[PDB]
Amino acid sequence: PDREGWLLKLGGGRVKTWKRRWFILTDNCLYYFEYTTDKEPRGIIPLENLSIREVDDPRKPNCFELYIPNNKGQLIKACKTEADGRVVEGNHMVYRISAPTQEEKDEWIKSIQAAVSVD
Ligand SMILES: O=P(O)(O)O[C@@H]1[C@H](O)[C@H](O)[C@@H](OP(=O)(O)O)[C@H](OP(=O)(O)O)[C@H]1O
Repeated sequence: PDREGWLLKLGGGRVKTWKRRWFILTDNCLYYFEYTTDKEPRGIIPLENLSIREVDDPRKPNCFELYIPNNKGQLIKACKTEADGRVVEGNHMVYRISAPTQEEKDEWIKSIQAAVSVD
């Protein structure tokens, strides 16, 4: 992988809460898993056509967002796995993510910008 680590992700549904997932950036794609050894990703977020921005959040530190610029209301193309094994579409307009430190946030941002620009 180009980068891996624990990050908190905000949900995309009615009651949006933060969950800690193991994220792996590789192949112009951002994956996340429940455990570091899980063979299959719980979520797949292709980075094509996505941009990244810093954001401030009232509850969690060190945040950034993946989003579609000038978005006319479209969801980000992604997959997500439910409890029963079902592969479904992601429900997100944005992915808001929180890193443990400012240094980790900066390093994830540089890594993600390097992936999308050249692919
Ligand atoms: O129980 P709810 O209220 O429907 O909330 C969902 C629940 O927290 C899932 O665990 C989470 O998926 P992951 O385990 O894959 O992180 C999902 O994130 P999502 O909106 O990004 O799919 C939430 O929407």
